[PDB]
Amino acid sequence: DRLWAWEKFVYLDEKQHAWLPLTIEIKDRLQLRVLLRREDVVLGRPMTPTQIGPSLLPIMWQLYPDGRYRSSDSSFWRLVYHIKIDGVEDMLLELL
Amino acid sequence: AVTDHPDRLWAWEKFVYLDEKQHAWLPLTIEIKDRLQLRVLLRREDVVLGRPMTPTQIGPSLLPIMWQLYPDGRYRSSDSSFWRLVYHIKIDGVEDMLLELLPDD
Amino acid sequence: EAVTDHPDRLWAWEKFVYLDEKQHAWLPLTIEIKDRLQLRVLLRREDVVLGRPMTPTQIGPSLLPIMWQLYPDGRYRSSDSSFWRLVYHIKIDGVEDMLLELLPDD
Amino acid sequence: EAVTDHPDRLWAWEKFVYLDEKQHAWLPLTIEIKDRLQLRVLLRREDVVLGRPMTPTQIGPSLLPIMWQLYPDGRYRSSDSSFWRLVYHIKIDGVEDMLLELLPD
Amino acid sequence: TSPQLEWTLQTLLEQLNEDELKSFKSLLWAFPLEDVLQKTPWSEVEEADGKKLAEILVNTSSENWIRNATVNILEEMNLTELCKMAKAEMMIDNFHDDVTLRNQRFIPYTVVLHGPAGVGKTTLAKKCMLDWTDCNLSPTLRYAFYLSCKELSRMGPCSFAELISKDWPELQDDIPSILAQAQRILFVVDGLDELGDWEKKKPVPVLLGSLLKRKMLPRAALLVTTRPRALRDLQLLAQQPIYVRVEGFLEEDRRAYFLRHFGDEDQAMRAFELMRSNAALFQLGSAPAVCWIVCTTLKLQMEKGEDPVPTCLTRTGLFLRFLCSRFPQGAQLRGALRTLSLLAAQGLWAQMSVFHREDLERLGVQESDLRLFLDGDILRQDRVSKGCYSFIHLSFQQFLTALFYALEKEEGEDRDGHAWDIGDVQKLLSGEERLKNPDLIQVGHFLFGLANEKRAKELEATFGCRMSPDIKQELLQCKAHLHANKPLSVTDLKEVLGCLYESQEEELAKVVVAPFKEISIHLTNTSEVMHCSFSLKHCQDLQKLSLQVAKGVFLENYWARQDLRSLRLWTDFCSLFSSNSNLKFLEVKQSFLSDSSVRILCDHVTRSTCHLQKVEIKNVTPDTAYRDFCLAFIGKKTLTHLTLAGHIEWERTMMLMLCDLLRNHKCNLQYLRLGGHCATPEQWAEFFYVLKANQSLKHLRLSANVLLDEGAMLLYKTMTRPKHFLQMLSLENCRLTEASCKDLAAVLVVSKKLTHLCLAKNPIGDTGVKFLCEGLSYPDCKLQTLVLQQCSITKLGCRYLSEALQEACSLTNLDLSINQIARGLWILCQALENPNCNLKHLRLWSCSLMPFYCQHLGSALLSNQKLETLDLGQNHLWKSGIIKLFGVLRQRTGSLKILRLKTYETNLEIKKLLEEVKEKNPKLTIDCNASGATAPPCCDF
Amino acid sequence: EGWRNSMEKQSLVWKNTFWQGDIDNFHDDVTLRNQRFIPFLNPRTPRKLTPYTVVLHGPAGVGKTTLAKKCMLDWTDCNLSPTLRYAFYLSCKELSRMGPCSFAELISKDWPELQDDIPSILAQAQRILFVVDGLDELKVPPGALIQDICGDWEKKKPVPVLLGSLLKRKMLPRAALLVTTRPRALRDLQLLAQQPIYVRVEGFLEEDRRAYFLRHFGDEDQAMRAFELMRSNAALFQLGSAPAVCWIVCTTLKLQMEKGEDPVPTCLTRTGLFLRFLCSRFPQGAQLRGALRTLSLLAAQGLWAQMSVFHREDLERLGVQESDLRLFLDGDILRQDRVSKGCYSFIHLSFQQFLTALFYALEKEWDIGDVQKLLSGEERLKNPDLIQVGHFLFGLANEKRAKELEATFGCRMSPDIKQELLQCKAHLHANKPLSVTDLKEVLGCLYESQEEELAKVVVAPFKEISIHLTNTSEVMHCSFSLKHCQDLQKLSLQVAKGVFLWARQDLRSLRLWTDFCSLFSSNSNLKFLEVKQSFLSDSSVRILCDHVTRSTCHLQKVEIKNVTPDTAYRDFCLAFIGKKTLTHLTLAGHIEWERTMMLMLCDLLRNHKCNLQYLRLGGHCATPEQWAEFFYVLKANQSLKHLRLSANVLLDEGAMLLYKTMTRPKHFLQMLSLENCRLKLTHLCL
Repeated sequence: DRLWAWEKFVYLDEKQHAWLPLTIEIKDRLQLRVLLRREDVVLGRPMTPTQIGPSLLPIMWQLYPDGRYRSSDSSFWRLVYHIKIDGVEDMLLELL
Repeated sequence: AVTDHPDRLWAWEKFVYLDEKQHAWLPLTIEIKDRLQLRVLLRREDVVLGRPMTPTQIGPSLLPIMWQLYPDGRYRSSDSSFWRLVYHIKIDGVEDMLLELLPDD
Repeated sequence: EAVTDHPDRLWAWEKFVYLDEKQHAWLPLTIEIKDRLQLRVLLRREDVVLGRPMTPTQIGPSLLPIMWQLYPDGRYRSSDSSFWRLVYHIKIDGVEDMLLELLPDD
Repeated sequence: EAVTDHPDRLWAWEKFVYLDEKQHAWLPLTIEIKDRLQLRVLLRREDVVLGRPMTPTQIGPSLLPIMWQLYPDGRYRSSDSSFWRLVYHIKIDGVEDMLLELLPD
Repeated sequence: TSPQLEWTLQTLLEQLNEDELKSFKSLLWAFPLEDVLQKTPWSEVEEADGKKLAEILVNTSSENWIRNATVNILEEMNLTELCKMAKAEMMIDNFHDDVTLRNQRFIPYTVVLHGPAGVGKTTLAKKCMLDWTDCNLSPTLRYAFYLSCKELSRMGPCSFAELISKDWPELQDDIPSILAQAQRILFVVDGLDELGDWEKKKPVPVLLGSLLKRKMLPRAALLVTTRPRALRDLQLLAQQPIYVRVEGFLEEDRRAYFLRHFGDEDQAMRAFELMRSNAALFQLGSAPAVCWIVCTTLKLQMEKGEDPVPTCLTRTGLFLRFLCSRFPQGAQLRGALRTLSLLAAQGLWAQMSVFHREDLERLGVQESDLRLFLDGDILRQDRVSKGCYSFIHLSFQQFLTALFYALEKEEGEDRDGHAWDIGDVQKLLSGEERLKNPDLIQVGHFLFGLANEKRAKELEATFGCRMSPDIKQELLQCKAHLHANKPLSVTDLKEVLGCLYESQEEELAKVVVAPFKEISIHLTNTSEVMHCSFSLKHCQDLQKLSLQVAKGVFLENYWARQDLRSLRLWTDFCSLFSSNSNLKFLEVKQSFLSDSSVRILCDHVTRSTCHLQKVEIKNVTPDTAYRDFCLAFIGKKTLTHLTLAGHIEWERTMMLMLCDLLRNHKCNLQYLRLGGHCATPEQWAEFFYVLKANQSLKHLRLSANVLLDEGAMLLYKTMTRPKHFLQMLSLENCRLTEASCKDLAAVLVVSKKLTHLCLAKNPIGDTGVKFLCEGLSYPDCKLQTLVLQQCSITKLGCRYLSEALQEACSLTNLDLSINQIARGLWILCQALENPNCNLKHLRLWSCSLMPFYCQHLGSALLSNQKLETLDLGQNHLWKSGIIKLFGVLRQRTGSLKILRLKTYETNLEIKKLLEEVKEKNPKLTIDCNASGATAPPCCDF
Repeated sequence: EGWRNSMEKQSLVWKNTFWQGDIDNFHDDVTLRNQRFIPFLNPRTPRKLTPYTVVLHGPAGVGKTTLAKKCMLDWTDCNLSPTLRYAFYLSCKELSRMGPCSFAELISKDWPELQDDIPSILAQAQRILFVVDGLDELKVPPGALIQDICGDWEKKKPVPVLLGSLLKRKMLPRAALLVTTRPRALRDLQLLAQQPIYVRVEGFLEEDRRAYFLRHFGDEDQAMRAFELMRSNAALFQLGSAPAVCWIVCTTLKLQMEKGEDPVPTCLTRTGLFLRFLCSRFPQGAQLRGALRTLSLLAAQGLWAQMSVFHREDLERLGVQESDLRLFLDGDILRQDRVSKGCYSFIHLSFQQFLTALFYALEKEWDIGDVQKLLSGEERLKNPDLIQVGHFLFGLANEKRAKELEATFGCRMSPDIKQELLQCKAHLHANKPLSVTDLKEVLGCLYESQEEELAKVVVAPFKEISIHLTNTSEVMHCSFSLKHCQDLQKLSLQVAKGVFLWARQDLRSLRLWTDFCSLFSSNSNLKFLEVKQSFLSDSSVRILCDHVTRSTCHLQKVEIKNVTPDTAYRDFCLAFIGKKTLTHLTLAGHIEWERTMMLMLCDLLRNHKCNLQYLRLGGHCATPEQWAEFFYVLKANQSLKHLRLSANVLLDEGAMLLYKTMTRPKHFLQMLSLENCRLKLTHLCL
């Protein structure tokens, strides 16, 4: 439903299960690809936005109709696929 | 296996770098394992040239604006961190380059 | 509507695509021939995307020159050593237009 | 009115003057361009005195070819192996006119 | 330091034209150089002009060396006239205070002040003395004494104590006590040029010489004021002095003075602008008196509602108007004007600046006329020492001197009771008199200015005198100064053009500028442009021209009106190219131009009345100039040469133009050079592709351009085709290695049109030499020339060259230098011994050879049959090698015609051997002066 | 004719006009080079009635007597002319001893046969040539040359009177005079001579040294190797303008190379070279201790009284035995002058200085001062020739050299030399720009010593230094010495043109620069740096930046002025991002703003790790857009407090943007200045 950034490259969902970005792929100026994996990792203090510094990925994601995601910056993303391997969930998104 | 490494790299357009000889380099993918494990693979490809977008237009990004090579084979970026070269090989005319981030002490 | 400003150059980025000194694009529309020694060419302004710059070998032979340039007295010198005269340059419906002629060789 | 006849072949005799097998003088009056693959030229038949044949070297490079050929199915062959199409061939008030076109590969 | 020697050396050199100056530098270099000079970079010497070259010599070399170096060089070059000249000489308040405050700070100590007249040295000294009196200075100065040559030149012998106490009788009782404290005394000598026991009576000159020599009161402080003319004696008199220079008003102070005098801002600024429009009159405005004259004249004209523009056009008009406006109307004082002219002439000839009542009496000047002479401000009475008089300023004295010469001379005036110290026109215009008395140069310009007719008419109408009509012919009788039969140096041309502009009569200019054949110009400000435009339009046989523009003429790229005036004058000036149809060579170098000026120049160059045949561009800014010039020179029917150099980067537009310049069908080019052009391999590839179509180019130079060897390989792979047309080719200093030599060998073996080559300044290496030699061996090789100057080759390369030459090749010319062949020299000697050799020339300049190896060369020369020229230089075979070579070559009369080597002609035995060889081989010319340090270039090859 | 025939026999000795053993007489070119500047040897010279005086002056060992001999020989030949030709030569060495007599008797002492005709020859004054040689070796009371000047040549007067007459030209005014001297005695001639002409003698130049090397060695490879060795040491190179020094170096290196030993160490320092020379001029096991003591004492005596030529009586006064004289002569220590019998002298000046120093070091058991007197500044100024003895004394302080000398000659070295040197330590402190030259001297002395303990103790208390490099040797000295400083707090650096410009030379220069730059990283307390008016290269600049960027440097205030090439400003600006300790930064120079430099400035002011508290610029040119972006980025900075944009081209739009920025509340600057732009907040100026 929603993803909140708790640590750099760490995201907590509506159920507060950590999602760890793994890779960021660029094909064209309008093609930005990022993969997400859900794995429980020891969490630290909430890195306030200033501590995080500049970053390409947004701070927040929220579910949008039509298989799309709206980011904190008002940008929109599309969900390509989502599977479960050996108990670990995977989510892949592409920029719009 | 390329022995002559580039001397400079400037950000001309979002995700496009020009080298000392003005050949457009493109970063293919960014692989991150954790805060201390970051590496980027660069490839050489001739792409159409637009207008030079100003820093305000490029916007915030993970990568540094420009690179620079110091003796002892290390790369220093404008953000004050040191990048170590991993490999640089040529296959059928296409050149691949991978750079690693050294966590500054 | 008459215009009091003129372009000081016209490179040939692509065949039938000219860019003035402010990187605006001009496109030729039609070519007029009245006789052997009279040729009048019509230029129009329009904004279009630009591809890769075709090199001189790719451009090939053509009737128009590769580069104009303004000279005092209000005459253009093409790249083939011939002088071109300015006929008129007006604005209509917000669209820029220009007409040029080929003067007899001195 | 439209005329079925048409020159089989055309050859350039001078600068901006052509001759057909009948040796009628066909001249270009205007050229209309919409893009590289879309190019149009207009022809008219007039009576004029022919000078010495200006050999192609003196004519110099030009957008028009040195020879124009005609084939069935609206197929025209030029000296440079390009193809052209005929749009209309009419006679009005005693003047005969013809229009050509350029077809993308 | 001695300012005298620098001034004397500068003036002589500026009389040399371009051709002579180049020889002078070369001859000087061959001269035995002091160790300090050699450290200087030879590049700087070449670029230095006449004035700077003098500065370089004086700041590094001993005085005696300079004197003998100059005289010997000129005598050898056969400039006899200059040799005689060289030998003779070589044998209102709040402003003056502002200047003096900064001047004073630049200062037993010996101080000398020197500067041009009217700059205010006496005010500076008096300000220092007043500061001493007012306790402003340090308290250490307890006593100071004032001595003036203006007065002391007449008083008879006496004692120094009495001399200095003459003006202060009360102090004589304290003179011994004062002089017991010599360390607290300050002495000032004012106006030197106008010229042991303090209680011992002696002549005034003896006392002054002793004090200047510090023979009396040695531990006092001295301060001297003099003009640069009389600075010579102080060198022989003073011991370890220090020199200080004064300058006077500046632009800001001139503006302030104008504001003070006029009062009204509008009037003051209008007048200041009108004055500054004239550079020559502006420079003379530093002296306050000149500004006084200008302000008075312009204000008087303005109050009367008259146009001031013609007044400031030239000096003579201004001074003439002022003089006309300083005497009563209707008097027609012919006699007074003649008297004043004669008095000024006498004063100028005798070099005296002050006159006493007795001097005025001697010339019959009635004291009644002094009322008009003074109240009109022509003469100024000194208020300190009564009975003295002087002229308002030096320039006014010079103007009156000119008025004397142009004034009509009466019959029998040689019968006067005095032998006047007046020369004649020819003596006045002579150069030796100019050097002896530098104050007649300005009289020359003024005299030229008075040759007009309108000014003579106005002067006669206002005063009623009579004017001599023979001046127009007398000036041209010294026309030999102009008919030197050689191009005039820059300074001489400036002087002649300035005088002609002063004349303001075209009929005077035509007869003088008719025979010019070559010209060089160096613009520095607007006035020079205006003068050149006015004068040179009448030339018809002009054939060459070299141009140059200094910074500041054209305003930086962005005031609009200031640049507009310059643009208008530039457009007027650029009509020489269009009108003159005999001009056949141009050159432009080191100019700070601007886009508009370049566009105007090209517009005038593109017309059909111009018949240029060669062109050159070097180090021009901005960087659009090269592109515009390449555009303008397309289709020129006559053009057959073209050069471009500088620092450029190949923008795509430049690539377009530089390819179209060769694609065209009207092209008639025959030689093309490029320099400092950086570009990517793709641009070079397309350029070399375009070359394939050209059917006129024959030469091609690429000096200083970067090929990176990739352009080179592309070029060679282009030349292997069977239909190329280039014949010469030169890749001087293009970052080459041995990698590309294989393709060069392929070109040599396959080509059928290539017949020259050059690779100077490239460490290609012995492997590259080996590849080329493998190339040469093929039977069908047609290359006839080859140059490998300074290519870092070793004895292995020499062995390869000899092995290649051993066969029946077609090579005839070969040039080696810098790179050394000493150890392998015997190998090349063996190669020469081979009957199959066909070499005709061979250069071994600076090859580090030892005398032991002269045997091989001697035997080879005695054996060979086809060699016709050999060049040896910078070798150590000077004495023993000379002996052995001359002894060996005495045996046979070989075909050799020209042999070059360095010798000393002071040895009798060497002279005898040379005479014997010459007698037995009269057809052999031997160059004994190979000491020249300039290498044979690649221009011929 | 008959007189010339007798003279021709004497011409044989003067015909030894080349260095003893010269290969092919190289001195011919050197002598004949300077003959163009002598007036009375130029027939072209105007034949006036004014008689001339020619004064030759040049440092010691440059061989002027040889040029005078050549002039005499040329005059004797005398290409047929109506005037007669006679030549005579007087040396000041024997004038200081002769008693009163007439000029005719004075000049006939060495020509008894012509004595009766001497008056006639004197009568024909025009045909006479006079050579007065060795004016620095004249021993007379003060002012004795201006007393009772005599005009008649046959009137008997004291010798100083005769000299004062002849030089001042009161007697025989029509003859030609040639006076030779060293620069020390150039003041008397300014008074005595009337209308003098000065000629300078300079001896071998670089190419002449190369030719001498090639002729001596014979083989090109060894000759060039030895020449490069010599050219490594600039200070020892300068002494190569005298032929004798070059002969010494060539003999030493050739002998070393012949036996196969390593020659590189020998040319590393002057004292080592001379010690190696000295150790090989006597047969082994000769027990010459007394001889060495006497020789050292004699050298000291000579240098103290300012006497360079000793007679047999002077050597007698020290008890030197004829054997000792033979051993010195055969060993090439003393040279017996050929012309005037009874005169000797040392092979050169420098060898005399070195031998004098050996007297100071040697252990004890005449008019010679103490060490404090020797190092006193007043004595140095009075007698400049004592300076080199200081460097030689320092060099001899090493323990290894002392041990070598002890094993060789069995002598004993005084252990108090180190302490005596250190006692004078107080004299060196200058701590001001004057320290430049004094610092050079101290560094030279220490580098000569080669012992790290002495340097450690000497350079401990320095606080401020200035450096002015002019050649590689200076860089080597600084690197060797300064590394031990620990209380340094300020450093000003300047490099002269010519240090950086052959691949081997460039490699050596880069290696030495890399060694030199290690000061910044190793030393921590250093806090202030400055560079001005330097000629660098890309590699050196990059190395300097790499060393500055390390984590030990704690700089706070940095200034750059007039550096070349122009890329240096860009590199330095890049390398200074994130150095927290940095607070002040200045840049000055003439350069156009490239897009890259604009990016670097924007980033430097944008970084969140920046802590700058001041910034000043100058001499920068850019378009309004670049200035607009610069000022837009500056809004994001919250640390900078002071700014100054004096002397920059700027643009009207940029100035307007700056004016808007000043009044804008968001901007955190406190003082601003836009001086010379083509014209929190407390201060403002436009």
